[PDB]
Amino acid sequence: NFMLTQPHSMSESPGKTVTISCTRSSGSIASNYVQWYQQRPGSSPTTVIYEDNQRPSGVPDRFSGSIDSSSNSASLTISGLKTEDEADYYCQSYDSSSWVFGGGTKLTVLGQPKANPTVTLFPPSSEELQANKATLVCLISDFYPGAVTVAWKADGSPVKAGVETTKPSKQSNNKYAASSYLSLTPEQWKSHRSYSCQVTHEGSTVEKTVAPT
Amino acid sequence: QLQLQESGPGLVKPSETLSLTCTVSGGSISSSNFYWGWIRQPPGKGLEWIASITYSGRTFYNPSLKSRVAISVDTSKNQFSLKLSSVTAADTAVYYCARTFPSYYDRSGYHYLNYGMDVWGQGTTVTVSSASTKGPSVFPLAPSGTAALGCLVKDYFPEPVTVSWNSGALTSGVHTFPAVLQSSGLYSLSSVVTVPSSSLGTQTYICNVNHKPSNTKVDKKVEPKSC
Amino acid sequence: LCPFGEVFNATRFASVYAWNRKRISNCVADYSVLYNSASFSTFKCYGVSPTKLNDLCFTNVYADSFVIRGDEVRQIAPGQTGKIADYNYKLPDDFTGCVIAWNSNNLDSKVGGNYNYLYRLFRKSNLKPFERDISTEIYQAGSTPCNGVEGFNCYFPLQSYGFQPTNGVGYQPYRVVVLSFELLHAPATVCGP
Ligand SMILES: *[C@@H]1O[C@H](CO)[C@@H](O[C@@H]2O[C@H](CO)[C@@H](O)[C@H](O)[C@H]2NC(C)=O)[C@H](O)[C@H]1NC(C)=O
Repeated sequence: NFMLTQPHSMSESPGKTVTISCTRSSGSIASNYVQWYQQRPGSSPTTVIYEDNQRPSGVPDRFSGSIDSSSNSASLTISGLKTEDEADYYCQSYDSSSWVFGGGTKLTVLGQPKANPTVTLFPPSSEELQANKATLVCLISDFYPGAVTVAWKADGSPVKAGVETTKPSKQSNNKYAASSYLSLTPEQWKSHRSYSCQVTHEGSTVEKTVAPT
Repeated sequence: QLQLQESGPGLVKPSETLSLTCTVSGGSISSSNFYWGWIRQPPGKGLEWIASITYSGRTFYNPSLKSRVAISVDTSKNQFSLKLSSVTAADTAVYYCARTFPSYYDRSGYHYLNYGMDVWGQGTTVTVSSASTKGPSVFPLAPSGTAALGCLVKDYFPEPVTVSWNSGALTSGVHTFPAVLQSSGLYSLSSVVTVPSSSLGTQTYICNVNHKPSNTKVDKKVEPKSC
Repeated sequence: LCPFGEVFNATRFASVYAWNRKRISNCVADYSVLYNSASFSTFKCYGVSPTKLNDLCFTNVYADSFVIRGDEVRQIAPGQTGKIADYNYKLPDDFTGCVIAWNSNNLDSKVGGNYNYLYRLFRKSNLKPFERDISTEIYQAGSTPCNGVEGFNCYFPLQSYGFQPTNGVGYQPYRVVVLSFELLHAPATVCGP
């Protein structure tokens, strides 16, 4: 069947207007109703536009939909952009053969202030050590923009093995979180004076240190 | 007031059949005005429609999946179901159930039906794997104005796990972090609650960890450190 | 002939919270006077095609009528939600019938605003299908009692549309007729020609 082509990524400032297009590769965009679905990360999609221009109840009136036969595209206009509008947006239509989804547009809302990460570091629990395991847990939250680097130290030496670190992910509040886990044998935990989790964000380093009881 | 709730096995082996169920509340699956469908989303990818049905029995299918799909309704359980035969790694996805906008005729007698989703479910995560479920091991993360305390949920498969605190009574200051995918292919995550330091003598803090694919439920009391 | 002219061409229309119902029975229904008209802004039929109605028989037809604003007409549909569907006029999920609307700006807007048309803004629960609520009790929005007067978190439950002829179309008045086509285990009394 036909393709619906959307821009992969768009950025705009709060209070401004952004328009996302959805171009139908063959047959008239007006031949079949177009829907728009909003999806925040980790959440179900929600319907924001149906039948080209109708808004479900509970959808803010600064979401509008339209059809441009000239470019053969549907459009979603978000006026008065709020930080809450950061999401993936999918258009969708159909014909007698099948449904067709657009590939999705990731919308970023510009102007968010720089925020340094908060770092919480937990040593191994006595219960985990009783199970002959030792996990150090480095929890990184409330940072913007959404990139960090994590370095672990044993005493003052670099740790080169046993580290697993997540990709940053957008929180409820539009800032980012990440976690880093260091796996040690009980002997490695007990045989150093301390371990450190060092988080670098926009050239500034935040460090926490833990030590055996 | 319609609510849709997916249920699935978490895991399926390659070449086996995936079976999912959607339980409807706040509406009847026997209604003649609606279609009920399945949409899926592979990890980090877009949406794909699978099939839709209405109680009268009229069914619509994604032609690329059609030969592997069955979809059916069970009115006495207020459910509809998906069967996908001979699964492969390509079938690893979040599967959503959804109710369409209602069918209607326009003034000229044209019929519009099964054209878009109105109400979406919660999603059920399906991972195609050779391995069986592995339930989590839960460890307390003891606290030393505010204190951070938490639960470490280690070495489970597949996703997801959910964490509540004090059986859902504590929601303020709760942060459940996205899981790490270990080199082993197991997941671990942590859930941390930020609470007043003055509460730590007297307030009890318990994390409630659910891993539906292993039918694991674990409550772990998190107690302050005393050096 | 069924009196669809008295419904559609009534000089006065009800507020949606106090929506009117006319029962139509024991009569011959020419629906072509509706489906051949290009005057309607919305014409959507559930569970029946209008181009088949002249060939069909029903036990009863009900004609419900009221005024709402343009961007609320989409709420008069099975499965919809919002202030109108939830608190004013609710179609059943299983509805069989037609929803017919047209712009009434020329009749129902006034320079300075027409405030005669009301809707219910607040209610403790949603309406059941085809339920009508014309009560004017003070609505308790907070935790303090109202003692039957407006005040702190205590609101009169009805609000006026205030239709001015200069409003955007979404805020202009639309007259709506809902035709319900009922099949009971009983003789048909409303047939097409
Ligand atoms: C309400 O009144 C209008 C206008 O008088 C009616 O419209 C006419 O209907 C006949 C069909 O029976 C047409 O042939 C005429 O051309 C129409 N006249 C105009 C000015 O449009 C309308 O039918 C009435 N509505 C109902 C339900 O009876």
